[PDB]
Amino acid sequence: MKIGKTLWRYALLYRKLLITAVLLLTVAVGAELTGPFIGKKMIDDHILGIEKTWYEAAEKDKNAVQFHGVSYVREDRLQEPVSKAKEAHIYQVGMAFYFVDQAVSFDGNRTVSDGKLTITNGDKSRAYAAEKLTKQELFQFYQPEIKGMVLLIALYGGLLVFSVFFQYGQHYLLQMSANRIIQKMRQDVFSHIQKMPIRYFDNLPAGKVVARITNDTEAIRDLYVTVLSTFVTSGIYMFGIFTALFLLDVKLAFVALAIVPIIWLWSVIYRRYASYYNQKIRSINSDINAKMNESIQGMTIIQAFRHQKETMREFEELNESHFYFQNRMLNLNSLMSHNLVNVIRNLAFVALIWHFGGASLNAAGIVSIGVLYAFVDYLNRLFQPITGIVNQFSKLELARVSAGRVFELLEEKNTEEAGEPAKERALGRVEFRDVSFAYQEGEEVLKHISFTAQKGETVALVGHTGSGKSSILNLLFRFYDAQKGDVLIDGKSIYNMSRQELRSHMGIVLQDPYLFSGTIGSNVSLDDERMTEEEIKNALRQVGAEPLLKKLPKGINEPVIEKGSTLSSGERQLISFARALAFDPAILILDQATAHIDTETEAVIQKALDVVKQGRTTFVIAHRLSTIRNADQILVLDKGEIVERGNHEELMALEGQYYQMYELQ
Amino acid sequence: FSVLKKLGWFFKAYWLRYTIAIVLLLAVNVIEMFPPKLLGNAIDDMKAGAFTAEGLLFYIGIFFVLTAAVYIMSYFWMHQLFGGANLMEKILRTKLMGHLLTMSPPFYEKNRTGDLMARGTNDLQAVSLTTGFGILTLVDSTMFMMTIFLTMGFLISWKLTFAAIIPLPVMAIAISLYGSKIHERFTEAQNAFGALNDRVLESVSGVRVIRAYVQETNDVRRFNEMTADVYQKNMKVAFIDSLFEPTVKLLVGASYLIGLGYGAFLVFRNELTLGELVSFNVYLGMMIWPMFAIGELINVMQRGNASLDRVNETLSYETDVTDPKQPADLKEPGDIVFSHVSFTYPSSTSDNLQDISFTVRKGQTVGIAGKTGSGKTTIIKQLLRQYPPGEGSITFSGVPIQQIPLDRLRGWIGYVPQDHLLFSRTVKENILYGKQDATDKEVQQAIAEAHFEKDLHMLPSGLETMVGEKLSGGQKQRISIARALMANPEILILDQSLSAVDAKTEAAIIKNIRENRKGKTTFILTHRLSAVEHADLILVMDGGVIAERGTHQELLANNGWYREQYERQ
Ligand SMILES: CCOc1ccc(-c2nc3ccc(-c4nc5ccc(N6CCN(C)CC6)cc5[nH]4)cc3[nH]2)cc1
Ligand SMILES: Nc1ncnc2c1ncn2[C@@H]1O[C@H](COP(=O)(O)OP(=O)(O)OP(=O)(O)O)[C@@H](O)[C@H]1O
Ligand SMILES: Nc1ncnc2c1ncn2[C@@H]1O[C@H](COP(=O)(O)OP(=O)(O)OP(=O)(O)O)[C@@H](O)[C@H]1O
Ligand SMILES: [Mg+2]
Repeated sequence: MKIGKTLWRYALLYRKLLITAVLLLTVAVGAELTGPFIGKKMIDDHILGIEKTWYEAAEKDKNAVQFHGVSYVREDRLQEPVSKAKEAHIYQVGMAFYFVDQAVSFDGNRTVSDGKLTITNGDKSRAYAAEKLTKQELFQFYQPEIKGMVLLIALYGGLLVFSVFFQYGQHYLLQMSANRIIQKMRQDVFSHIQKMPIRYFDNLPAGKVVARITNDTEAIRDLYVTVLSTFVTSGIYMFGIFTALFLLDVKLAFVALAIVPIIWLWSVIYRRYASYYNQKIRSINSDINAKMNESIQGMTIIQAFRHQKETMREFEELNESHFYFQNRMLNLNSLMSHNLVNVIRNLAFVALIWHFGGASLNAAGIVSIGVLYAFVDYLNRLFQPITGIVNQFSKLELARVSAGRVFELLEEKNTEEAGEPAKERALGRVEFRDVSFAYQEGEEVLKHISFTAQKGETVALVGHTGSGKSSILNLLFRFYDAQKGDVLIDGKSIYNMSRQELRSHMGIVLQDPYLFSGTIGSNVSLDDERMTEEEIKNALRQVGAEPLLKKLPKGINEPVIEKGSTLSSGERQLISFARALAFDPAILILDQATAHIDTETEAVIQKALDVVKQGRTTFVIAHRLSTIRNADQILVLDKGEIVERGNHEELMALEGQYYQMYELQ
Repeated sequence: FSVLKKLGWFFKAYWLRYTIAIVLLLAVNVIEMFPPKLLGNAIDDMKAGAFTAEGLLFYIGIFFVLTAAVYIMSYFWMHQLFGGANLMEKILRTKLMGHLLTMSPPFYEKNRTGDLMARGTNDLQAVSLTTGFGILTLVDSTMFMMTIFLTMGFLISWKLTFAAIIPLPVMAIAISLYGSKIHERFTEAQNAFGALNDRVLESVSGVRVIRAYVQETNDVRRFNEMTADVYQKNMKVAFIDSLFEPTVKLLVGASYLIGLGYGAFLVFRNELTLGELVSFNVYLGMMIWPMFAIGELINVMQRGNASLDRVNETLSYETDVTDPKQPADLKEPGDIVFSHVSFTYPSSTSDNLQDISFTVRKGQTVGIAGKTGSGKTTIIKQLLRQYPPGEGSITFSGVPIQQIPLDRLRGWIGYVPQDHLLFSRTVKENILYGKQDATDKEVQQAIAEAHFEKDLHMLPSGLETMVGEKLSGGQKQRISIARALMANPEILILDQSLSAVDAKTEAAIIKNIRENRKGKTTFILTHRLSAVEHADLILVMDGGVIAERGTHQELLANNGWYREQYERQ
């Protein structure tokens, strides 16, 4: 079993939502990332457009700017009514702009002393007459571009709102996909739990199974949210960023691409150290909580035996270790995480400065400050998800193991295939043919158990603890297979019918009457909804005092939300009896074992058994050997064997085990 | 926020480290405001004519210097601040445990275990976060943002700053609004998941009844309905949980667009420069974080206030129910005499004990009988100083117990409670609990005295096994008996400690203990009147009073009181 394979299999379901989310994310990323491209075109074509050559043209020409009395038009807006007729430039020296009304070939270090602009470039070029542009004249060289400025600003906002809508759509659809995948997984897990044999439940605490069904599914949901909202989202965001970087400038694009190894190595190291530190911290915190719990519980003997100093010393040892590892984790997060992000950011700034300074030194007119701005913005966007990515990558392990557990549950093979309710009454005749039941293996809890229960009810299985009385109950309901012999109902083998068919013939009452949260009527009916308001069967059980205390148990009273704690101990048994009677089972099995019978209430239980045992084939595992004085066929179980197959009177005449267990009571 | 007012002691104890952290935070903020301005200056020098290799080298070198300085100072101020956080957490754990150890049963009657565990596992986290993370968010939301705003206003421009900073406050307010309404929905969804877990626990624990009525189909229907409800709640959360990234993206891209377009217009008017425009963009990028920090600060500080209030209420204002006073000069108790003592539990109004009086000589053996709930164990609970002394006088040799130190009194009493109390330690450790590791040979002698060694043999000798995670009521009772015995107490109290072993076993144990403890007082509480037949003093407790007082022979002579008529029921 591979966790990744199963996760991908469950994700392939709902692939429409995943595909739609991916597409919406792609479109939103495209818009967001083309934003800064708009900014780099704004800076270059419009603000820095002044650096391009200017050619004199008539005032008739549009996009023409008057300098003193002569109109010029830029090389980009230039047309071919006049070839050159002029060649002017607007150079920059310090914070001032200088108009040069002459053709200039080279470029480089610009100096203006006496209105003679000189470009050195290691050549001294020539001294060109230059005129300061002041501020009004200079702005008049930007008015032509003000309209393109406004146009490009507007495009930015439209794409911004577009990306907003698509970001919301993709995030919501990813969340929907995660939640629906997890819902399907939970449905599968519970459906499987309905097919697991009772051995699995018996050999595994209920809380652990519940955590597997519910908690681990939430862990897998968090894993899906991480994979989608962090790894897929960031992967697409960075792929788009690198596409934009390459479209802007390839040379720096390669350098920026050279950080992905920096992310991989950082992620590996941080995972290595943070997983260890978190494991130690979590284990120590679990130990601390366990110590606090086992100290608050049982504190009376701690104080009475003057152990306070020693327990405090142990708790402080755990606390000091926890402090040590938390400080180690803080040290790792200080040497990595945001600090390293800022270090890499400053390194990126230095790389940009180096590259563009080398470009400007050659004086090839390739400064391209717009590319610099776009690279700054993109790289700044690229350093946002680094910390989240590394944290999630380190944290993946817990959800991975949770998924492993859930899929180990799902991939269980030893499951029961059934689901056929019975179509005819049992007729009440259950027989055993030398059944030999062994729980684990070899060791036998029942040895050649053989008995027949006619339609007459009240068969008693009574004996000292460890005699295998409750094992019969397990065999009857096919909770565990006999492994030998046979069990028959009305001459039909119990191992030749569906478990659901067999359990439709019989009803069960146990020592701890289960009181499912809800209404008393729903608890008596097991929220079946397939029966009407016939809970007067409850009244038939002689519950005439409890149902008038408040409201009405027939789907109108809801006191069972407390697990039956508030209701008297005998009343819970009197609800379970009502449930057993409502379903009208042919064979009633009654596993009763309570040393603290809670006298003054158990009487009603006997009364209840007189109303439910009649017209059935009842098995009573009750102790106390006094409620079965009318049993049609008593049975005494010793060492997993029916040693004295007799009656209340016949056994008394023959003395023996039953006589002893009756005289000693 | 009053949390920092309620934690004045912590900062007073640790003020040098927090002062270093705050100073280094301010310095890091100041020297981190430089790199963007150096980038802008580099751009301006690039555009301007004069830009030689000296400038490039100087920029690279200064950038490296600032990077190293920010790295080191960040490492160290995070070290100081978050080390203070961890120290606060450790100090709170220590203080809470030390307070619990000195508390008495009444405090736990008032305070449940779940709440106490929650305070020691969550409130400590919240307070520690406030001490470290609250202070970081307070400096970055109040110093970092103001510094970046003033730097933009002065170095770059004021019109551009004010225009470009309009959407960030809106983003912060919207983020806090989303935080509130996502927290509400999240609570809703968590409650729905808790309901799911409860239903699953019901369906799995009661699988036998579900299966026995072929109800495993209706069960799946309900489970699927509840999973569907959980799905609806999660989708409701995701509604507002998907409004964050769109909002921040919109209101940060709007801030970038305003900066870029307005800066371009200012450049047209010569009121700015390209380098300053790039610096402004970088400053906005680094200023977006202070907005989140404001809400994070408000949230963390409010949570810390609540947590610290709860912790202080259940840590300080609680007053120990029992205390020493004016230590006496009594080394070994001569006689224990009760004189018309009356005591009622703190959580009840019925007396439960009415003017009980009797004597116990040094070496005298006392047996207590009576029906369940007839103040049987209260008589010794009043002797353990677990509850307020009520009224009367319990004088050891003539001096009330209040004068005796709690340490000495607890030393005299070797207490075996009816309830089983054992810890997740090997049996050796459970028995050694009494003598706190003064010797190891005495273990064999003590276990032989309890006659439990035979049941010690058939268990594996894996450091006397493990207890607290697994095994037998009788074995637990005998382990407790040995633990109380080995301490060599001068008053040994057993409370129904032999209600699980057979009649022969308990008879042998009581015979052996009576033989061994000849000059020591022994209290026996047990419903089996046959287990105190040899006790030179016996009494029967009904309600608050004693039905009769006398030796076993006197009770035999009096009316039949559950002596032997119930043997073999
Ligand atoms: C005990 C817990 O301790 C903690 C201490 C700190 C943080 C913490 N949370 C953070 C969240 C965001 C940032 C942050 N710093 C930034 C600097 C710049 C930028 N940008 C935006 C993207 N590009 C375009 C420009 C620059 C984003 C930034 N985001 C830092 C953060 N630090 C969390 C827990
Ligand atoms: N699921 C199980 N797997 C293995 N052994 C089991 C299982 N359930 C019970 N046993 C054991 O099988 C034997 C049969 O005991 P059973 O369950 O019938 O209880 P009992 O002997 O009737 O009396 P009591 O319920 O009072 O203990 C005992 O050793 C019991 O501990
Ligand atoms: N937590 C409690 N709160 C209030 N009253 C209590 C509490 N525990 C015990 N009591 C009171 O104590 C009475 C009986 O005293 P106690 O339980 O000490 O002895 P007992 O029950 O007679 O004998 P044993 O305790 O050995 O079973 C109960 O009926 C009840 O009134
Ligand atoms: Mg049994």
